[PDB]
Parts: sequence; structure tokens; C-alpha cells
Amino acid sequence: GAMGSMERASLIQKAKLAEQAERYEDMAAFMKGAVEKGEELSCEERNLLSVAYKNVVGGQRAAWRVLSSIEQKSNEEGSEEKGPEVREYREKVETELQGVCDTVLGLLDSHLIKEAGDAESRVFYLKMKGDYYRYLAEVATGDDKKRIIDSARSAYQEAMDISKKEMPPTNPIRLGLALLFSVFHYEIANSPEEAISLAKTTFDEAMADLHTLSEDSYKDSTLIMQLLRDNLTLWT
Amino acid sequence: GAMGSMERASLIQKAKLAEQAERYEDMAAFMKGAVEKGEELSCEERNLLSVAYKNVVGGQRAAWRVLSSIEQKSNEEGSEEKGPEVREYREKVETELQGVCDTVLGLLDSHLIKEAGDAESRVFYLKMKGDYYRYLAEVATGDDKKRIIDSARSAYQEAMDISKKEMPPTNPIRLGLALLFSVFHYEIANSPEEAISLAKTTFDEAMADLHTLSEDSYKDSTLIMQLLRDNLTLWT
Amino acid sequence: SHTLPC
Amino acid sequence: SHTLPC
Ligand SMILES: [Mg+2]
Ligand SMILES: [Mg+2]
Ligand SMILES: [Mg+2]
Ligand SMILES: [Mg+2]
Repeated sequence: GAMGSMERASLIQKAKLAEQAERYEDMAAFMKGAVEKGEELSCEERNLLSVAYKNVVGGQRAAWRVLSSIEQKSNEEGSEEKGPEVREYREKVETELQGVCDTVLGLLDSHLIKEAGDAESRVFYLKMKGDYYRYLAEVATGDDKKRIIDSARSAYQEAMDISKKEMPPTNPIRLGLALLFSVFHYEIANSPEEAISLAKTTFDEAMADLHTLSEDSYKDSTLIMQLLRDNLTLWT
Repeated sequence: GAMGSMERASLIQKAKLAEQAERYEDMAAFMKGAVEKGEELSCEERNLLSVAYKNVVGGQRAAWRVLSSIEQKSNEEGSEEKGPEVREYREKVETELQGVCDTVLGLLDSHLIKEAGDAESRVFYLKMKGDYYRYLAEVATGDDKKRIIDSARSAYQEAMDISKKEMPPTNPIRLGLALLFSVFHYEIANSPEEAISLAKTTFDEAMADLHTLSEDSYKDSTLIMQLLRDNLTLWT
Repeated sequence: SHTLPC
Repeated sequence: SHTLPC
């Protein structure tokens, strides 16, 4: 890999510079280099890997949605034929996004998840595995679509089972996992009532545990709870 | 070039899709492909080439400024030594930005400018030549820095001489050239009084010619005039 | 729908 | 300082 000659600490330092410079493709390549050194990631390093790839795939998903919408409009009645270009360019962006999700999944499989024994790391990586299968499912339309949805599902469900055994209901990783999985149920699995149940239950269980928190932990947990409530408002 | 097997019209179509999808690296590679077909560009095509490369270099210049600022802070008294990484990553972004400016300059030289005979096209391309030497000058610090500044200067001055002979004072290309060249004088050539003179003269000459315009041309010219006035407010 | 991280 | 295009 092109980062093989760079020190682990210098890749971490440059990922944090690239974040300040709003250059997450660079940030994700430094963090990929850091994971490929083979050592476990600390909590802060785990956050840099997830912010980098989320911003890379977020730009791809936004572009794919604009191109899909133009392509679907082109495919209505009374719409003028414009040739293969919208389809081709949608496919080029899709293939690129698939390749970034495959890269993240490959890092988790080789071998971040197998080496993660603490609940905070293992839940974090399994949430990421669910998230990146979810972005694959967002563009899937072929014979493996069911299987991609099930792989997301499986990963999120293993993360939920560990989170509920090992973490308090206000833990921000547990809350962001529940937020994410609820959106998987609503948008991917066509299960809006499972989505709304999971967001309500997660919000109420976290509310009841706020009293145990410091001011700073309270602010971290309530920020995520407000996202659950905003989705519930958008779904009910 | 990787776009050599794509039709000219399909590259233009995909540059406009890439603009809608906020994917200007893609947009600039489609427009580079279109220029390399060897035909002259229409006005709309000329606008797509300049918007694509401006957004690519704009992200590079923003990142370079964040990294330069961190590097300059690292280089003060009582600042802790952190190794070569900020310098190296600043250099990596600089080299990338230099390469995009060299690519645009190479398109203008091969051979957009030589084939541009109408004043609107020739002024547009010479303004671009001045702009991209100006972004080279923004990062230059070596034995060629003077020469890079002079190449910007020369290009802007040839564009101004043609614009003043061939276009009305409200023409938006002439106005954006004057805006750009005034910023060259203020920020690059250390000539703030030449900058303020050129922005004032350009604004007043355009004001006096608004009465000749249609409502839509009035709105195009006054938008640019307001940028001249905003710079004058920031400089006086 | 909101998801994290941003 | 403002320059064009954006
Ligand atoms: Mg080492
Ligand atoms: Mg371990
Ligand atoms: Mg042809
Ligand atoms: Mg000609």
C-alpha cells in the first residue's frame, strides 16, 4: 500500500491535519494506512477512521442520489431520450461508492473486528460493518440485494446484543448504533414500525439513565437523543 | 487520455451531470477530455471548463491555506517541535495544486488561446491564464516566483487591452477580468493602490453604461459590480 | 433521516 | 477578496 513506508504515528498526525483541511479522501487514505500497520486502534483513532470514510462515502451517496433521480426522471413517459450517459455516469459513481464500502469492509474483516475484545471497540466496528453494508444496500438491485441487507442486519444485531449486555443505555456508541439501526429498519428493511419502536425504546431507556451522567456526558448523550427524536418526528 | 474514447457531446453532457452532483473532479476530467478533442469551445462549454477547475483548485487552495497556517504557527518561538509531517503534508497538497494549475495552463497553451480569435473567447482564456498563474504565485517561494508573477501579470494585461478595445464596460467577462486583476494587484503584486484604482475605475465605467442594458444584462453586470464594491470596502 | 457520524 | 468564478 502506498502508506506502507510511513510511520503509524505520522499517518495519525496527517489524518488529523487532513480533517482540519477538509480533505477526507486524504484522511481516509492515512487512516487505511494506519489500520494496515496491524495494531489495534485507540478510541480516538477509531473515530478518525469513521469520520474519514463517512465523509468520503457521504459525497458519493449524495452524488448517486442526484444521478439516480435524473435517471429515474429520464425513464418516465413523454421524457426525451438522451442516450446512455446518465446511466453510465450513475454507474461510474455507484461503482466508486461500492469500492469505498468494500475497502472499509475489508479493513473490518482484516482484521479489526476479530482483534476487538472490548465492548466499545467491538460494537463500534460491528456498527461500521452494518453501516457500510447499508450503503451497499442503498444501491443494490441484483441477485445479492437480499444478502447485502441481511449482512447489514446481522452486523447491527450482533452490535446491539453486545451493547445491551455491556454498555449503559446512554453510552454514545450504543445510542448511535440504535439510531443507525432504526434508520436501517425504516429505509432499507421496509420495517417502519420496527424503526419507530427501536427509536422510542432507545430514547426512553436513555432518558431514564441521564441522572447518572456528568454534565459533559449528558451533553454527548442528549445530542444523540435529539436525533432519535427528530427521526421520530419525521416518521410519525 | 482516459477520455479519448468518449464522444465530445457525451463528455459535455457528463460534465453538466457532474456539476449537478457536486463532483467537480469528475467535471474537470470530462471538460479536459472535451478540450482535448481539438475543437473550439462554445461560451457555455468555456463556462463549464472554468467552473470545474475553479472548484477543484478552490478546495486545494483552502486546504493549503489551513496547512500553511499550522506550519507557520509550528515555526514560531516556544512552539513544540512535531517533526516533518505538517511540512510534508503541506507540500503534498501544494504539489497537487501545482499539478492542476499546470494542467489548466497546458490546455490553454495547447491550444485554446492560439485558436481563439473572437474577443469573448480570447479574453476569457487569457483571464484564466492569469488566474492559474496567480494560484501558482500564491504558493511560490523559489527562484521562479518573480517569473510566475510576471506571467500572471502579462496574461491579465493582454486580456485587459483586448477587453477595453472590444467589449463594453459592462460586459461580464471584462468585469470579472478587472475584478480578478485588481485582486492580483492587491494580494500578489503588493500594489494595493493599483488594485483600488482599477476596481474604482471599472466600477464607475460600468455604472455609466448600465443604461444601455436589458433587465437581465443589468442583473448580470450589477452582480459583479457589487463584488468590486465589496473589495473596495474591504480595502479602504 | 439522521444517522451518525455526520 | 472576491474573485470569479466562485
Ligand atoms: Mg514504526
Ligand atoms: Mg484485542
Ligand atoms: Mg465523435
Ligand atoms: Mg478560432
